[PDB]
Amino acid sequence: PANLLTSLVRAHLDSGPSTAKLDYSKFQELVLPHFGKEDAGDVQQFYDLLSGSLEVIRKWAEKIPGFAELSPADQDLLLESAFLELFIWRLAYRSKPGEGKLIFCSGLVLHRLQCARGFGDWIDSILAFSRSLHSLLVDVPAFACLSALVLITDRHGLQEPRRVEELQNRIASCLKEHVAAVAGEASCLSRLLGKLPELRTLCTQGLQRIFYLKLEDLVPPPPIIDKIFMDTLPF
Repeated sequence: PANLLTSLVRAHLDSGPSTAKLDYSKFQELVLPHFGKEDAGDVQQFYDLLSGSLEVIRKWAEKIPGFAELSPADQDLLLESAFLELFIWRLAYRSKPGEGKLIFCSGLVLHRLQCARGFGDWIDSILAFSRSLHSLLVDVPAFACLSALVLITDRHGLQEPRRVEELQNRIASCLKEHVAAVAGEASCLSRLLGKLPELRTLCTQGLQRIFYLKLEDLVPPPPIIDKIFMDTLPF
């Protein structure tokens, strides 16, 4: 319901670090001028940061009611298709863009300039989207619904597209009820939903970055990221 909202909230909160579990031991407030542009260590870091979210997102998804009742092929295709978008959406919400501070799902905290060489300019686009999301003051329950809506969505190749749309609709209406219960019986809802296409567009820049890095080939992508990259190219 109801129970659906609670389940979604609980899945969200169990998929990320507690405040008390944040790790600042690598964090730098003042980042020294760096002599270089990307090297192998910056590329490896970028791929390690993406990889650190694969298992987390998969376990979160399996707690969404109904997700495990989709065909196994539909589940995998939804997860592959949404992976960058989910990695970015959850990062944007967890991070503190007013301090240039990125907070990863392990609890690792890095300043912008500490991972900018790996991410490239995409990191600035990500912090701009994070500042925009933060201004909206999205509460945890609405966020927990939106995340699920990022994943459970139409994609090309689904075996049971209507069943994906039915589940999406359940989640969308759970969100809409919640937003009325906090604002009762337009603007706010359409503003939450409007972040989803923005997110997808932002993630085109992630695919661009991975293409560039594979072209440069200092460090190849790990196999699961590479598969997600190749499977989500529509050509």
